[PDB]
Amino acid sequence: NVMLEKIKDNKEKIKNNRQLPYLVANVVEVMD
Amino acid sequence: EIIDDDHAIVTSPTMPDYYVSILSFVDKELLEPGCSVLLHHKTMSIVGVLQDDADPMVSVMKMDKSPTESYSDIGGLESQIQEIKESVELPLTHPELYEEMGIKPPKGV
Amino acid sequence: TGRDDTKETVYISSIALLKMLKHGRAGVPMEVMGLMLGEFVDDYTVNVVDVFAMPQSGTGVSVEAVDDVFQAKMMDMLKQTGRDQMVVGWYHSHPGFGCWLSSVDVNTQKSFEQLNSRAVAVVVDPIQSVKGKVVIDAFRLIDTGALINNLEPRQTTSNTGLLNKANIQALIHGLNRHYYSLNIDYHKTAKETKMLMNLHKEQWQSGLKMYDYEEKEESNLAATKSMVKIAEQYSKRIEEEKELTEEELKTRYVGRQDPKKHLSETADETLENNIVSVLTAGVNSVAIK
Repeated sequence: NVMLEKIKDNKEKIKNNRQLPYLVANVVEVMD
Repeated sequence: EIIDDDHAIVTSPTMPDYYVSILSFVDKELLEPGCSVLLHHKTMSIVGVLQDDADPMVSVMKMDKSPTESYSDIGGLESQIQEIKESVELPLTHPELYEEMGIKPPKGV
Repeated sequence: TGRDDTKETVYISSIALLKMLKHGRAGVPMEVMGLMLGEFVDDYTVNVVDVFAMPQSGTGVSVEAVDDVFQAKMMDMLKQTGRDQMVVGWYHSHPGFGCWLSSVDVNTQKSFEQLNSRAVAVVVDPIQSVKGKVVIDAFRLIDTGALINNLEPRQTTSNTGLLNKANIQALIHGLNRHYYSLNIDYHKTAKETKMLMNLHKEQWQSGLKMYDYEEKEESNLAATKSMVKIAEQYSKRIEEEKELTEEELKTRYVGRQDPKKHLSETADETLENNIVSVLTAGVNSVAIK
């Protein structure tokens, strides 16, 4: 139970950013 | 373009276009599309017109008086110049003659 | 008649000043957010004891981004320590433009006016500030009502007022028709000052350490050569230089980029330095044995 809740808070912050609109781009290459 | 609904589609120096409102001043009638118009910068609305294609091109094109050259001061090619007068001048001065023949006036040279 | 309606002299602690700077700089470019914690007494005294930056929100400054889950939570932890302070406003950065409340932000600041009646919106602009002093200003809602009913004169009593001429048009219109600006003062105790002031004892321990001594010769040598090359142009300059009219002389004998000035400057630098160098060398030697 304890571990799952920590995932739930992290997920909500990800949710705020993903919210539309967002810049569209293209990846020229991955150096990696 | 003007859309009758108190809105207009304008282009500014900046690249995107704007669906703007007309706000007071110049009436839709008194505007002509293709005119250069006054926008308020904070909110872009047509606050008037005074510019009227303020541009050097307008300057060069307009000539309300008649030209400096008066007629057949120029010497010779008389006949030639009395061909350009048949087509151009003659229908503006009198379309009557053309109507009576049953033929459209010549246009252009 | 009416209340004084004198905007608070906003006493923004040194701790709050440093702390807005950290959050705001690192968080570029995303416009950051948070609440200001302090206490309002009298008619014109707010001390901002401390501030805390709410978790980043991808939406930017919004009514969305102000959020009570974070509000509650931080304050509940401060209960345990007894360092608890009520919300007295909010700060945010616009770093992409100077210090002035947006049309969106005026709606938001009005929500906070319900919470606390002396709520501030303090815009800190971090990239454009080069020192963390310039382009930082404080604001407080002036109603739409005030503007209509000619109540703005009531609002500026007992104040000197602050105008930010720069940034106009629109922006300025909104600013004038939304908030009122007042000076921002920094208060600190002298125990704090002493900390700020402090360094170390290894500061002076280093100041007794000596460089390799060949390198010191290099500098003395170099200066002499340095000054030879500029002494020719100075020599040339004063050959005549008696001709009438000063303005002409400045072009002719190169009085711009003045060789006299430039010679005294180099001599004097090298000189103060070589007095420290001989002094330090002797002090160490006699001290030790």
